[PDB]
Amino acid sequence: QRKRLAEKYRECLSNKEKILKEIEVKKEYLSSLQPRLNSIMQASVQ
Amino acid sequence: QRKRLAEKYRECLSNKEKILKEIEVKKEYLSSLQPRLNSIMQASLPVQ
Repeated sequence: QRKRLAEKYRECLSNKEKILKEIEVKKEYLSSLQPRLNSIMQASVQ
Repeated sequence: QRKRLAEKYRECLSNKEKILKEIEVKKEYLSSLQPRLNSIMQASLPVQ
């Protein structure tokens, strides 16, 4: 049981690192999207 | 009275010419803004 809990805790650490990687990259993507939106607004009679 | 009627007819013709110039300006503005919106969308699609 201590083996199972240690391995599952290492798997949860890897999943938390993946969630953080998703989030970091996701945040960067969101920032890029915001810049694109700003560019579109600048491009934008009406 | 005939001179005043001729002046009123000239003012009405000037108002009709101004309305025709405004309609032509609106048509030219739409025709220019069509390709301008096309270029703006083509510029926005590269940024997207």
